Amino acid sequence: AGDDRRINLLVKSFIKWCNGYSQYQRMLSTLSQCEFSMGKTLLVYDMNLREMENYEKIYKEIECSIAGAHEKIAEC
Amino acid sequence: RDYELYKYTCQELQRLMAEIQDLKVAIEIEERRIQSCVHFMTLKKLNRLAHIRLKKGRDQTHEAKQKVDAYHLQLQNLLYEVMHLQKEITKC
Amino acid sequence: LPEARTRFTKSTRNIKPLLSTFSENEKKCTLDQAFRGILEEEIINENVLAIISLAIGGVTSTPFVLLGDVLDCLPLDQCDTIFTFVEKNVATWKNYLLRMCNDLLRRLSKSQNTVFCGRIQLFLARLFSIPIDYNLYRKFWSLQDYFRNPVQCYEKISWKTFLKYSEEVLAVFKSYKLDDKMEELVYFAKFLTSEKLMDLQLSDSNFRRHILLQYLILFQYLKGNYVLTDEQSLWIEDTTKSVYQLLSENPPDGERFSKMVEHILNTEENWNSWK
Repeated sequence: AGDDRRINLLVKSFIKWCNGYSQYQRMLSTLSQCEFSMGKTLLVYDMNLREMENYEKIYKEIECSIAGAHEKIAEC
Repeated sequence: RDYELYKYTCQELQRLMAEIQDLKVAIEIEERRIQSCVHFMTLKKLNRLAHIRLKKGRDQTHEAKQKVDAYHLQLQNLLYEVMHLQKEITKC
Repeated sequence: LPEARTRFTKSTRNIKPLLSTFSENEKKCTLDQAFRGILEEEIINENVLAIISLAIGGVTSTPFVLLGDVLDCLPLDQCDTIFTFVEKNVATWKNYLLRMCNDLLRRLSKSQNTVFCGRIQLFLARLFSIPIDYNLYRKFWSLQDYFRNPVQCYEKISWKTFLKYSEEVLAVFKSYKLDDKMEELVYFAKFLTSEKLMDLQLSDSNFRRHILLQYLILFQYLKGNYVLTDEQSLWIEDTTKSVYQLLSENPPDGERFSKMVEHILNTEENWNSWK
């Protein structure tokens, strides 16, 4: 929820400058930080999808190991 | 496409703050303030959508992780049974 | 102002040219945003991430945040490689380390990553059909639930059920009599609470050692409101003298193991006297 507080600080700095070049630099810096956070969120989403694919890959391997283990039980 | 619209609204807000910095008239300042406020509202809506999508993906990973843990627990039970039967036949 | 950040990213793209063309708070902020952009571009594309982190450590709260971002962007194995890199590059280094470790411990699975959970906790410590007897099953794992909560052994009814169940289980342990050179001819971490097995565990000696040690740890804890009946204390002493005899009856080296248990429990009393 820190992006909402960053947006509130950006809106406060915009209202303060609207009523001064250092505040312009601060607005550009907060804009770039919000861009970096929005770029981060999609990478987190893609990482979650890759972990889902990895879990669904491991599940069938555990199925195959159980299928071998039953045969080992019968032979023993 | 959501990230492209995000960066496009950021370019809009950069153009508006460059307009204010070059202008530094009340009607132009009010128009720039209204368009910038529309930009801030779009950015907040996009942030809400991003956090909702991230929480959905996190829960969707967590359920599959729980199921993999349970199925691995059954595999551990069966491997303990195999190991005990093998130790018993090497005893016998 | 974007000319400055493009100048810094051209300075990065290796360490000497970056340190030369990097040449004050806003300059360091643009440097940090440049490292954020470069690490984002390299996450979009492992080892190069470690190269950039070494460069940031050569320059220098920015590497904490950047390691947090890279650990939040990579799935499983690359986080393990980065955690090996963190264990190698300590350099005595706060709150962001705790946040990274807490998010890792929340993200893991504890079935295939128990070793990695142990490594994270070491890092945090370094910083700071077949016929089945169902009755024995139910009584045994109810005793296990009593072991997991030692506070419950102070009421009347719960203590009476503990007396009955523990005496029945120790009767089974006395009456089975394993008497085992079989061991002369993957690690199971938790107990396997399965109805179907229940007899391959009673034929083992390690399982009996775990249960008798768990009894001894509970009895050493109860010796340290919260009053005890003298009859309960006599029962504790009788069962303690029986459990030491049962540990002496384990076939691999019961007497040496019992002496080890005695000395370790005495030192546990000495340790509990401090705290």
